[PDB]
Amino acid sequence: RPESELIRQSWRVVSRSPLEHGTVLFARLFALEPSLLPLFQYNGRQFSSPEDSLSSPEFLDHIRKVMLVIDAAVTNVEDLSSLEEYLTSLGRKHRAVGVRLSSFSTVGESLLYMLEKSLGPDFTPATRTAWSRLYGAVVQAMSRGWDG
Ligand code: HEM
Repeated sequence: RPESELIRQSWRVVSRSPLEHGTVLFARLFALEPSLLPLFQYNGRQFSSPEDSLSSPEFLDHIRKVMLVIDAAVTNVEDLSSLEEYLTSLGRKHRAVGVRLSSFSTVGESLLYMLEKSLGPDFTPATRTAWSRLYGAVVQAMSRGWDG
């Protein structure tokens, strides 16, 4: 594909400092949907403010986990059906922790925001479109974990 290379090339810049970049993604995420903050429950406690999450080693570990699943999608960009069962089960996990499937649309916007801000003029509309397709396929797979 042409899109496959556009994804690989755009990811390279970001994939080298995944915590820095996933930090932008999650900052944006809570700026858009602060009601996601309480779903990150470590040691029984609730983060009061978005900046509280950034001091949590467990939260930051989660950023790294997210960037690793995205990296798996990129690796597998030419065929994502091989991640389907992994992703379905990832979906069920998130259903279990209280995430509503609709919140994954905000996550997608947050990803696109992060890529836009890292790539600047290199985030062409074809790059956006390609990422939107890839993320969309990921969430389709995950959505099976919420009962189809
Ligand atoms: C609204 C967005 C999200 C919320 C509120 C959320 C919350 C959580 C929570 C509470 C856990 C369990 C605690 C932990 O391991 O940190 C978890 C695990 C995880 N999340 Fe997320 N998450 C979100 C989005 C994502 C996305 C977009 C990905 C990947 C693309 C992701 C990947 C993971 C992985 C890999 C784990 C470990 C799952 C396991 O135990 O096997 N999460 N998430």
